[PDB]
Amino acid sequence: TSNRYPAQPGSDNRECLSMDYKQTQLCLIGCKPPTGEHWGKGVAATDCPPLELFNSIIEDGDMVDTGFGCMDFGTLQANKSDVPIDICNSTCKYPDYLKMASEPYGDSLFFFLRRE
Amino acid sequence: TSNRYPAQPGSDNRECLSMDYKQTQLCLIGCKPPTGEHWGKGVASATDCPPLELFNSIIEDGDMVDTGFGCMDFGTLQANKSDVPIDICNSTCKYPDYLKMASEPYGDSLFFFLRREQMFVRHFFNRAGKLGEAVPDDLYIKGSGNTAVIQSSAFFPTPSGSIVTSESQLFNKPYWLQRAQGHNNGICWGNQLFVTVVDTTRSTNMTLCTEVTKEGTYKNDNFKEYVRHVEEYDLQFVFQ
Amino acid sequence: DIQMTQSPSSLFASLGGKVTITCKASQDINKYIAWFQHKPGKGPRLLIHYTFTLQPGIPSRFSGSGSGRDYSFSISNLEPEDIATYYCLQYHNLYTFGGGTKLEIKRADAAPTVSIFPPSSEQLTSGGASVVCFLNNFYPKDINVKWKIDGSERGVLNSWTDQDSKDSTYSMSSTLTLTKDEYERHCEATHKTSTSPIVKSFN
Amino acid sequence: EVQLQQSGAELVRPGALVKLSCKASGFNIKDYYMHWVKQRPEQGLEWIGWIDPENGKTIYDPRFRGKASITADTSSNTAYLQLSSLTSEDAAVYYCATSNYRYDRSFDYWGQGTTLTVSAKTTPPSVYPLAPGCGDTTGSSVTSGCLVKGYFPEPVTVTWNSVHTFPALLQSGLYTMSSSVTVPSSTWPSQTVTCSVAHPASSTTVDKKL
Repeated sequence: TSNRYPAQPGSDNRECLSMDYKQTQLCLIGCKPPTGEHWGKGVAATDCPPLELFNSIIEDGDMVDTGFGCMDFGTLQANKSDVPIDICNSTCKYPDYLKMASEPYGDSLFFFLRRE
Repeated sequence: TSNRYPAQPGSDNRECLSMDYKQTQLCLIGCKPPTGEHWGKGVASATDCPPLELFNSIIEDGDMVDTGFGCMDFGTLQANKSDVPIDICNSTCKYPDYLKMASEPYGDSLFFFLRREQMFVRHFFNRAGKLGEAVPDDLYIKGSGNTAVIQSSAFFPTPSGSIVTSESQLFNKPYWLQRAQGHNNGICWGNQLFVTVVDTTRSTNMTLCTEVTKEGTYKNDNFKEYVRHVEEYDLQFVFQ
Repeated sequence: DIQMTQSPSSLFASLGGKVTITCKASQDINKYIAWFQHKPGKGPRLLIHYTFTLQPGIPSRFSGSGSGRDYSFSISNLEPEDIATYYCLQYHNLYTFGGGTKLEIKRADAAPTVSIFPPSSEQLTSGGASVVCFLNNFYPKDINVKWKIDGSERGVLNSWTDQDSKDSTYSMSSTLTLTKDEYERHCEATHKTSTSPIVKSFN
Repeated sequence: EVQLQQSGAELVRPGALVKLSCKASGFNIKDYYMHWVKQRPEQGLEWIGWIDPENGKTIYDPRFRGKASITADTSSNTAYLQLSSLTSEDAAVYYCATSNYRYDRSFDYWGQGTTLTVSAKTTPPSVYPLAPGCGDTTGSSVTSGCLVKGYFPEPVTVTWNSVHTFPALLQSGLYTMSSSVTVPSSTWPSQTVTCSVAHPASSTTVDKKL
């Protein structure tokens, strides 16, 4: 609503904030572990890090996307302060539904439900 | 939104606040008293965080239902008596152990049941006092100057339970116990019955006010304020 | 936590000269230091923030510099309106002011214009008697006034003004308080300006 | 035009409570920080505290946490500085100042100041004229004076008609202030020269003709 001029931060203007994440329900059943997708640091007029879409096996304990995207916050956000602490040094993974559905034998997704 | 640095706490920064709890409707019918679950202080074994144990107990008339802060023993797990409102701060909130009552062999607990819970986060606050488990160093870059002393990351949310409507009511409508999912198809052994009900959709608290001294002008000290709550039930049964 | 050591506590230089104030902090303040100008009866006026950033309207003759724990603040081409007390201030962690520095403008030649005043008839009616000697427009501020009722009786009251911005001179008043003053009374002013004390008197 | 009007000349006996005011005009108090700074006589500036009027944040130096209850009401656009159990050391000059978090320049604007004195008596002043006797001149200059003696507390305004007004000196529980005008022999005694002395704490307005 209001963010008038002038304005320029100092050297440390971080604040102690909290939030509630995106709501996600899902269940995947199969005889093969599921395949998830996440954005990581890939391999020049900008110093922006190159983005690459990585596939990986979703392991028990991996963080799901929270509304900040499915990315490697540990490698793509170096300041460790852009997202809350439970994902700031973790990788958020989203199920690659298209890849798991397009595999020939269909061993990954016998059945699945999702509500985001 | 805004909680900038630095922070200078006191020794007593508690505030007089209120909230509306998570909305919960449920009814359980059976020939056995219901079984509820709640987290309490167990025995085990390091950090000084109290060990948590999942307890089962018979849900008695008058026990508190979960309000959005979980089903736990606030009297033993929150020693300061100030982290949750006074109506649960020295009580135990119980949640029905639906899994245990459904997996029992004879199925005497749950002939039939309905449930509708809803809540959302209204506000975001943090706790005062010593943070027992500090944030590890690999999750943040240390600050300096005003940001030299880290603020408490012991967050806690306030529930709300949105809105109540007649369309979402579970009561004042007949239930026909035709075929139960358990092995007991509505047989009332022992010639007794157990009806468990939770209904937060009628939780209005009436305000009462008495006049101690009558004067031509309003004075706060001339009145006493009271809070009362009522519940009206009318159980109807058809037996075969 | 953070202390500010400001040196020196006073300064003096001729008009058009340059002065410099130094502030050393007890720890690193990350260039977050400010410099203020405080005149008597007024509020402080922010001159510089962030070590070497001038405020709008501040003449370029004011300047600052430094880093870490060491900082400085210079005023070139001194002018009569610069007579004030300057403070440094760190705002990296809370706030802590320096000790302050009283700046004075160096002039010369100024000798006091001494004038003597007997107690009025109204104070003699009230029951008292205050002889007043005015020493106007002199330099430097250090001066000695010696009251002698013949031969030399010696309740004096001395009051020095600040350094006027118009003329870089000082002024002081000496009041000798007595009661039932029946012996005829008459002050001497010893100053750097003369070889003998300038004496004004009355009979 | 940013302004910070501030209360002035508050004298309270030791040891009671005092609440100083400082309401601004030209900007909203809710937007910026409200700071308080102290200055004891013949001493430097000591930062007292700061308050965010948007939510009642309080930040003090650990010295002043005891007897400095600072507040601010956004409706009145005013900031308050309350001091409890006043002592002889507590008497000083107090300033309010404006700070900005989004543009961290320390202390944007300062108030004109508040003088706090602590004692147990109040008294009106007395004015005595100062004129020469036989008088030298030889046609050049004549000096006239005005002596305000015995009053409490500060301040006292002395207006004439290059005049020097000396700072008031305190002794024996009283004050004494002088003022000297210099005008040529063409004005005295032709043009009347009236010394106007005013003391607000006692509603005193004394005019003295020389």
